[PDB]
Amino acid sequence: QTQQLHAAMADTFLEHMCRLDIDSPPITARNTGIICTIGPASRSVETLKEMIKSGMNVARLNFSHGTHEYHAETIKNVRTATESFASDPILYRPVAVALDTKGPEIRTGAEVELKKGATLKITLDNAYMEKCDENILWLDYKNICKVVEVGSKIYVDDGLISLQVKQKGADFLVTEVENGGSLGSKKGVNLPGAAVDLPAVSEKDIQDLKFGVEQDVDMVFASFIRKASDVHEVRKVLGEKGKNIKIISKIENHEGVRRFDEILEASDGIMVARGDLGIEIPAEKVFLAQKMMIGRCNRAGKPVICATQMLESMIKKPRPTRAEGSDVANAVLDGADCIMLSGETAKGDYPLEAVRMQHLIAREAEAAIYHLQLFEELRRLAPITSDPTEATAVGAVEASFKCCSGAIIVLTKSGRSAHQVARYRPRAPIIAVTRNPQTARQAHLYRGIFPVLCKDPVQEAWAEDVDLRVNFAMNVGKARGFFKKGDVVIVLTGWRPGSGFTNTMRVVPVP
Amino acid sequence: QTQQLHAAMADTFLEHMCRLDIDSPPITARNTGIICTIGPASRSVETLKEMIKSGMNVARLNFSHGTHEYHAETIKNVRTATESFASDPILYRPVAVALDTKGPEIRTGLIAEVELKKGATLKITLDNAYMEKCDENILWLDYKNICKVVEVGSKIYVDDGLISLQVKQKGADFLVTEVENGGSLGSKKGVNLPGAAVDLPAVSEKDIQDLKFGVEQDVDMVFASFIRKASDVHEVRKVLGEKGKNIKIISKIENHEGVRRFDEILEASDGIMVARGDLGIEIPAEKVFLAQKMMIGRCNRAGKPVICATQMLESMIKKPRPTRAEGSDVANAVLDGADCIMLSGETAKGDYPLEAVRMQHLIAREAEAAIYHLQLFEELRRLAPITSDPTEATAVGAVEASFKCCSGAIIVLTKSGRSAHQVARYRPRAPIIAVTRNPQTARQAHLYRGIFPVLCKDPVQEAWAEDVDLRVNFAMNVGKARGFFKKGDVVIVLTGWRPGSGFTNTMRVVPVP
Amino acid sequence: QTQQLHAAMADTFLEHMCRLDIDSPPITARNTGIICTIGPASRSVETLKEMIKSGMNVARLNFSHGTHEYHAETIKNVRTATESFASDPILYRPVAVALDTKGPEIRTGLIKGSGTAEVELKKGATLKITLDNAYMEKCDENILWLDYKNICKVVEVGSKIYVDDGLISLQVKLVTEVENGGSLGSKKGVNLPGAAVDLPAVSEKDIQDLKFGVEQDVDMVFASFIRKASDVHEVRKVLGEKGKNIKIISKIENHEGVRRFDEILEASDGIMVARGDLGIEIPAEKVFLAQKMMIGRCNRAGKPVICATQMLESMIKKPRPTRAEGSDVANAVLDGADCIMLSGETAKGDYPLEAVRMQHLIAREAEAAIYHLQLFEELRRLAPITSDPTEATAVGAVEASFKCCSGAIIVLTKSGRSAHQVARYRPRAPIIAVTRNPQTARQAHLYRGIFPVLCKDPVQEAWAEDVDLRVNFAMNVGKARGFFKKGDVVIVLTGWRPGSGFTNTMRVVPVP
Ligand SMILES: O=P(O)(O)OC[C@H]1O[C@](O)(COP(=O)(O)O)[C@@H](O)[C@@H]1O
Ligand SMILES: O=P(O)(O)OC[C@H]1O[C@](O)(COP(=O)(O)O)[C@@H](O)[C@@H]1O
Ligand SMILES: O=P(O)(O)OC[C@H]1O[C@](O)(COP(=O)(O)O)[C@@H](O)[C@@H]1O
Ligand SMILES: Cn1cc(C(=O)c2cccc(Cl)c2Cl)cc1C(N)=O
Ligand SMILES: Cn1cc(C(=O)c2cccc(Cl)c2Cl)cc1C(N)=O
Ligand SMILES: Cn1cc(C(=O)c2cccc(Cl)c2Cl)cc1C(N)=O
Repeated sequence: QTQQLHAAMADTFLEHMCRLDIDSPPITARNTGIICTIGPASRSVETLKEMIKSGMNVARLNFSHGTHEYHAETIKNVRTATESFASDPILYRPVAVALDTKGPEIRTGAEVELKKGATLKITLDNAYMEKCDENILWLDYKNICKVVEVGSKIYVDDGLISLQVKQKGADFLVTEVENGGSLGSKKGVNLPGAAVDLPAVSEKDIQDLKFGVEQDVDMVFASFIRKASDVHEVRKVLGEKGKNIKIISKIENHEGVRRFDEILEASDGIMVARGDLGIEIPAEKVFLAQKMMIGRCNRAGKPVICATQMLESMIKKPRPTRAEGSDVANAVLDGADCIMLSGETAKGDYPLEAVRMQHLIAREAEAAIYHLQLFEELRRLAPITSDPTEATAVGAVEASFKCCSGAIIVLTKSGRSAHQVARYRPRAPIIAVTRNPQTARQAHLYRGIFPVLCKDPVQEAWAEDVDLRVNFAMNVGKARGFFKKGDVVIVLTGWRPGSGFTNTMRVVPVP
Repeated sequence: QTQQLHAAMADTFLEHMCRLDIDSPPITARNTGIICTIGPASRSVETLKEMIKSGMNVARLNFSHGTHEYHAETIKNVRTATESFASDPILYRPVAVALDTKGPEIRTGLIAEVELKKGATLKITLDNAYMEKCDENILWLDYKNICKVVEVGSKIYVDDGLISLQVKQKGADFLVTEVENGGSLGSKKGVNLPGAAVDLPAVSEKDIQDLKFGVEQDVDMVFASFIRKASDVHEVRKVLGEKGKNIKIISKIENHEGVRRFDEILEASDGIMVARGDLGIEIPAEKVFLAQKMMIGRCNRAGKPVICATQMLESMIKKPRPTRAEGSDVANAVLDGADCIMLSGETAKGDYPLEAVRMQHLIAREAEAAIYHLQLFEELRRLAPITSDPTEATAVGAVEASFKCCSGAIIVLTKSGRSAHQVARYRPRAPIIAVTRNPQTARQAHLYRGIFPVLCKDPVQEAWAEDVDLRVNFAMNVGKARGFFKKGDVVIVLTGWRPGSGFTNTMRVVPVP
Repeated sequence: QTQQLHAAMADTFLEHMCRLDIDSPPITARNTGIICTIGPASRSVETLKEMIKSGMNVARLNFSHGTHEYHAETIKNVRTATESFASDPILYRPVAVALDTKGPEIRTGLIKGSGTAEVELKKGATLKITLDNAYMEKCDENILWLDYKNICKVVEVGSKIYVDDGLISLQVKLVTEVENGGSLGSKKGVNLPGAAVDLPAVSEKDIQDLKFGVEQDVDMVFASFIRKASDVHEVRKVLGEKGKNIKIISKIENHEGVRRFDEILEASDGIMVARGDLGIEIPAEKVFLAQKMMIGRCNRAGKPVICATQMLESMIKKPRPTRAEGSDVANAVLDGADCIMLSGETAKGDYPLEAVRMQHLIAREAEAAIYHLQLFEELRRLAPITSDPTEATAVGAVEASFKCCSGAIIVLTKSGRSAHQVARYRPRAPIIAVTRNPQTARQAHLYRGIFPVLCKDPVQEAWAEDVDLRVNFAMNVGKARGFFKKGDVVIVLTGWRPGSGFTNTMRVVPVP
């Protein structure tokens, strides 16, 4: 059989694992979104066209480096490459734009070798900003000594250098060098366990967010989110003009993990930013934090992105390591809506191969999901409500499993009716048909959603305009190989025009 | 607080049982069909009007005794009482007519009675000179293949298992038997042969005659007696012909053979009666429950109606309240998954027939709310096959949707019954309001748990979309008047894409106006 | 293909039901207790010997009828028939004695002077219930007397008054309307379901009867109409020091008792679902809710539950039961009732040995039909994770007994306790409880699974010899009763030192 359907019939989680078959081929549809960071290796129109063809859904722009001119030129080239496929709306793929903020930073003020088990004093004394050595160190954070206790740890430069504070004061701390390594200039400082009172948006962040509103970006990946106030501050900065732009909170430290629930409720989605998280928490604990956040986002129905070092060896090599193949599969198996590439697409030698590998692994892992347990648990956990769209969404997903459907076709203006289908995790691809260009770009955040942008003019009778939109989605799935003529599909629509009225589920053969 | 909703939220079967609460009131919907047997206690037009008000759905006619003229007058009385409520279509309840066959039987001859002594020796003859010479030593019976179908050491029961026998010696013409249980041996008494593959025909010559008579009398269904194998149901269907092609055949499972060959019988039938009366005569009386829960579960799994039957409320023949065993039996049958429950002597000949119908209605309604729907609905789709039928996928989608929004009802437009029947096998908590213009469809829909059939008598509109909207709004009126929901509750609506039967593919989540 | 093991291997509850097989025979062991009420039909030592053989575990004495002399002579005859098998301790079956109390009953007077005279009542007639005590022996068709003096002080006009197991229904318009007629007899139960009857918990008759129970060495008390936890505490304090080891089973018989169930159960030693009175006090259609609630909560708490009343009611006059009756017995066992009961079927009926036998047969077929895979998983999950070694041993023993499909679980016990802890996890395997305490042996019949054996062998001086003597005694019992043969595998529960509270040892042994 195909698409692990023998494993799909299994009575237990263990027997499901036992029946996983490498000779069982998957369907064409790949459900997990792929976020690629664009930099020097993948910035040209020519490379970006191939990036789309290899399977990029979201172009991430990291505002830790680079000016507004560099980033606008990148955004222009993304759109140039995307709109070159716009002549055929049947085969057109919407490509999202994401702004990743720099965030609040703690920085040090040429290599000095710290001895393993020596005395290093931190200072706030401003004349030692060019005078950093093995005895004296300066930081740009001014409230360091209040948020750090006696015996608290201080990490410098990606956690390569670890200090531990022996005596606390007001203008100073005196530490002990626990992990050594060479100390340098302008290097990142992390504080594990602490509740850092640095602002939610920096002064750079505010200008960069406003630039996001100008450049019509679809989502904000917001760095170092510690609490619900922080999301609300990003939201306030985005204003009324940026109010449909999704805020994806990056969970990057202990405080963010501990306050996950208030952050999730305030945000439009989550990034497991494992890079900084693995600097701030113990590296053996990052998987616990990953599975927790993915689980709870699956429970809430909000997007979750797994990020950082997923195919890290692909920067230099054309094949990944076996850890890396396993990381991508297990993130998709956990339930991550999106998977991310950073230096793999931004600076490395094989960006096209890394996108391809993420596409190949995800499709293979989506087939291996135990939907029998998963649909049972998601139903049980989600409450009894009186929203008609929610009842329609769960009925559609139920119907799709009963007929082993080719797709669930959903008409949507804002995204939501399709978002509500996606949260019950069907096997069948969700074709979200929309006239709204931002909705089509934002749908890549949600597992299972295959967004199509309908460019056909509005028909004169409303029921006919709905049928035309359903037909357009019939034509897409036939041309992308999702289904053929006479395959049974699920069709979701509503009773009147406008958002909020999806109430109608139809089971139809493809004409 | 209501309809056992706290118990419904429980994570285990045990905690579900622990949370069952006597101060948690059920909804006014009662889902289980009540089949009342009509006889001398309930026959008049006046009494039958009260029977429908008390909650009768199916009037059962037992063709074991009584002339065709007598039975047709019963049927006419049923229909007169039923049609007295037709002036209010919103309040009108459809009433089915059922024909229960006599079946083939083995009878004794003529003695006037004698005395069978316990531990003594008796002799069976097929010799027709001893036909009217039955005594305490010699017994005649009317089934000539009896020596072929029993072996040595096997049991023979006489007079509803009052007298037990055991054959010690057998011949080609005759049997020699020791008396196991003593008792009064009378004339023309029933004979059961436990464990025997009896070769009595599917349809007897009296049964042939009565089956064509039901076609003439327009009966909705047939309760066919003593069904042992697939070819037996085919014979019933053959005898009914194309004139009776829409009449439902419910097989009565009455012996060991019918129980053992259950899967082929079920596949050939429209539904199954657990005919416990004769079943406990033929099989040991402590094994009836095993056969009850087997047949109910398989019928549930197949999606075909199952009737629980015989002595459900027995003491109510003489008494106005049932016993505690009787209360429990009706409850646990509904909990097992029986689509219909039956009354025999309680409504045929007993002193309190209205109280018996009212008691089955009160017990079923309570037991329907105590169903653990969470485990049941989970198990029902897990055992359901993946097929490409649009209606089947719509049905399960509708039931899923109904649990998610705790809907007042699932409103189904149906021509032949079938779309509403497909909903019914997934066991929703919500009542299934089946709207039909077909009168028989409305009558036969009482066979399936959950279904509340309404017969629309408003004429066909010219625009079919308006005719669909009229029938949906009619079903809204019914549930409002019967207390199923009120304005602004959310219900599930099932329609199809074109007129005609077989096209139910549209599920809508709709506010009550 | 035996014991419904095809059914046992099902992955769902529905498929377990589908696989239930009439040609799959059960084991010889019957786990559910049978309590028989002894009256005129079962009184004689002759009938009582055949009761024990047909499967009686507990003799119930109903003190709503009869004098203390009648009951003492009944008790003596129970003990004569029980001790007539004491000569071989391998084949001796311990028989418990239960006292069922009268309680706060309301009863009618005598029809025309006698207990056995009956009048006929018709639907729509009128009869006047009076309170003056001259009419206490000349009750007829017109005038009735009842002993509760505060009858007018609680009820209203339009309230329903039920006489003789709810069969005669009246309605106060006291001048009443006969809602439901039938046969009216002498000294019949009266119910007032609307009323808040302020009759005392333990009446003066109850005190004399409870005193008598202490003097006659009864094993348990079935206490009538328990409303609240302080009713249980009142019976406990009436029994005192002298009756401290007598178990208190609280009969739940009205609406208040159901409502305050959790506080009753924590105070009691066990529960009776007293369905007869319960079905008049609450709507009869709600009895099964109340039955399954109580059986479920008692299974969850590990305390005994008895299903009682009209389980085989037609067998008072018939040698076979109705289809409802066979279903009720099965479903009560399937629900999880530790004991089943017969009342008038064994007390006064024409076929009393056939009722005991029919309960034995149905229960044994139903015990095979238990979906053990779901049940044990649910009982484990709802068990607290505790620091008690005895609880860990018992649950390991049950788990081990499922894995080897065990012939028995052999448990040495002083007080009953270690064997009770096995019983609450519901194994398929019979629990052979070996004890030297004879009261423990009688009281163990309250718990599903437990086959109690009384060791009459003297104490060996080395303690490990004495332990192995009791283990091999139990081994001989199941060999003699056909529970297992030689080479079959049993579970043995013992402890690390003598005295109660130290069971920590689970052994998986071949039968020698
Ligand atoms: O997901 P959203 O934003 O509610 O959009 C769903 C809406 O789309 C429709 O199917 C089509 O509406 P339009 O004709 O306005 O596009 C509505 O009937 C339904 O309410
Ligand atoms: O249950 P059945 O017999 O398939 O009938 C269901 C049919 O009822 C309808 O909803 C209405 O059909 P009619 O207008 O022919 O009565 C159809 O669209 C659907 O196919
Ligand atoms: O169930 P109880 O009363 O705790 O009895 C179990 C006790 O019985 C024994 O198995 C045997 O002890 P005795 O030798 O004192 O009878 C103990 O090891 C164990 O503590
Ligand atoms: C093969 N596989 C399948 C799964 C799931 O489908 C699954 C994933 C998340 C939640 C829930 Cl509830 C489920 Cl069931 C996991 C694995 C794995 N990690 O090995
Ligand atoms: C309270 N109760 C609830 C049920 C069921 O819902 C049920 C019935 C049949 C199959 C399946 Cl799978 C289920 Cl879950 C049974 C009882 C009972 N017999 O006591
Ligand atoms: C056949 N049957 C099996 C059972 C049980 O085993 C069972 C009983 C009580 C609790 C739990 Cl949790 C379970 Cl699983 C019930 C029936 C029935 N009532 O029909």
